Amino acid sequence: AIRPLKLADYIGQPSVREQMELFIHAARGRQEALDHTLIFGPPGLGKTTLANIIAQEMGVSIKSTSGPVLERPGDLAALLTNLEAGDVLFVDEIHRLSPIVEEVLYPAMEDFQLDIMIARSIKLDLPPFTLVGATTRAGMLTNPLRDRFGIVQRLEFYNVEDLATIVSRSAGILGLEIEPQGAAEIAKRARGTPRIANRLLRRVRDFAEVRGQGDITRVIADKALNLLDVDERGFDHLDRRLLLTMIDKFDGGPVGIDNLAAALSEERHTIEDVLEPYLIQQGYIMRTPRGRVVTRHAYLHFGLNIPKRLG
Ligand SMILES: Nc1ncnc2c1ncn2[C@@H]1O[C@H](COP(=O)(O)OP(=O)(O)O)[C@@H](O)[C@H]1O
Repeated sequence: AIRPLKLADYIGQPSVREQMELFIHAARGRQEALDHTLIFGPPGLGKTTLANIIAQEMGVSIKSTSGPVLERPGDLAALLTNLEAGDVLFVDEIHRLSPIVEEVLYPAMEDFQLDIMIARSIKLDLPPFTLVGATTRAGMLTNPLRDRFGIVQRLEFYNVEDLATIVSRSAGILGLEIEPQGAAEIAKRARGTPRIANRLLRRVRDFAEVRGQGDITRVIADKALNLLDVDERGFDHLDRRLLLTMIDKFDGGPVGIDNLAAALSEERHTIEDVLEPYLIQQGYIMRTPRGRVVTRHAYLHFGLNIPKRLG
């Protein structure tokens, strides 16, 4: 209900919205498939949502898959051969395609031709289609794959004013009364993401209905977020454990990503793709050639003294 199904409802990414509206209206005007589109940025920013909007606005079907799911060239082939003219094939986590599966994608995208080995090479014609790929950052794709995308959109963390607009819109859809400052409190602590802002709104609604009067106020939002263990900066338990581990076990860094992951019992990709991007963006962590380091702001956040020493 609250997820935008069309570009008109896509708030907080004006450049992306304006560009996509233009490219889609142009492709439809020519009765052609939209050019292959790459969407990148952090998780929860609406990559899957945008992919679905593309299919919706184009008036076509969307087939969704993921880089890890396509273990063999034939798995990709099966999807490609099942598309109708103009359909969207959405491949989330596209940077995790195995090098050999990625090879099949090159002619499928560029020439609408399937070229697969079975030994014998088989060449088959494909109907026009749109590949929508998503990854956390564009630089982690090869140059050949990257260069086959005709449209490239970059999603960035949302500013707090736009997140508040999104929270207020969602509250309206849910029939909830919300004060401006209530929407602001949630937006402030939503970690720059509409996914999180919307989830937090649902949990705040619960608190309002059970412990309050049913409406969303700044005080109700604050108490509810405190119960959820989400702090004033939008940091959750894992975010704080990451920063505190860097401070306590590694003296603030520098610490290599593998050492940090092992110290947290978390995988590398989790720290790099899920935890770190917002923390770096907000100025709490910095990457250096010798490893990640916390900034003085990490110490200040926890009421700790800033150490003064040499590097
Ligand atoms: N521009 C936007 N405006 C309002 N809500 C959004 C926007 N982008 C995403 N959302 C919301 O955030 C959620 C996350 O979208 P999703 O496509 O799953 O992100 P990703 O695929 O990047 O992890 C969606 O369920 C949707 O409700």
